[PDB]
Amino acid sequence: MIVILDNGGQYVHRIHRSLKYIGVSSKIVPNTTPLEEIESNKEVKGIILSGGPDIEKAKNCIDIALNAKLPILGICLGHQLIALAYGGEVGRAEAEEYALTKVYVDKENDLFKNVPREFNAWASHKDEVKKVPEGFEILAHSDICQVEAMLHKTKPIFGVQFHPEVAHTEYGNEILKNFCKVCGYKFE
Repeated sequence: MIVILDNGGQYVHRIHRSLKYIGVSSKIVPNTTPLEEIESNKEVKGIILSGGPDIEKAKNCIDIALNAKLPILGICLGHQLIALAYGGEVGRAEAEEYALTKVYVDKENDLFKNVPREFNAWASHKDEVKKVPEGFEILAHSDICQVEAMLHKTKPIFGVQFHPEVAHTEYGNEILKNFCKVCGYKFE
């Protein structure tokens, strides 16, 4: 099962529905749910930090990102919070607007397996990762965003700037399935 921290964004239920659609159970929990409380249930195979408006009211995500012994996928805000947690930088970039963005996949990684090196993702660029944390690498970029995706090189932690959980993201379910694979799910 995948635990979804609700950071307040409006696509949180889409994450549940997208996971379920590929046959993965998930549970939406307040973003103030302690790490120890999430990890107390061995059914929890991984954590998704959802999108949301305010990085200050998602502070608890920083502890989870740093100290969880489970795989983590941060989505938009979640991606930014992982960056902060590991000493990266984030800031305002473009202007708030959801647009189909052409995303280029820069290297072979588990997150983008069976995803074309070029695909259209549903994204806002209100904010972005400005400096990638020490020990992380860039997985993907667009013409307006240098860090559309990243991973921790030595921990199973992933960030995506865009929303794979909306139907408008090409291969968005494949990207969720790939995360679930790292969490020990198989899709044969």
